Amino acid sequence: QEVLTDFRRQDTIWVLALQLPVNPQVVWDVPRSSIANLIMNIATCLPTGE
Amino acid sequence: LREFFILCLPHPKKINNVLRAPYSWFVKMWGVGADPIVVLQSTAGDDR
Repeated sequence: QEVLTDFRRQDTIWVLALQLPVNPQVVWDVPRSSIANLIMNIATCLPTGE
Repeated sequence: LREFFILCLPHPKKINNVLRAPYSWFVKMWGVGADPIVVLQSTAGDDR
């Protein structure tokens, strides 16, 4: 959060082209997308170990 | 082999020691940029 805590912050206009949180219904409305969603989940969240 | 052998005759050890590196560099670098590439699949644990 350091981007918002400099001494010039009170004279700043912020531009934000993307928003959070994301609506999950948009992702899960894609037709027959269970396997693609599973692959993306594995590719973005699976850790490695011993 | 003959063209490499003839060139080294005036000074074998010096010229050979000079020419060690480029040959190994060529062998290492051959084929890394071909658009279709052939590999042998392998599989092991998570650690590289």
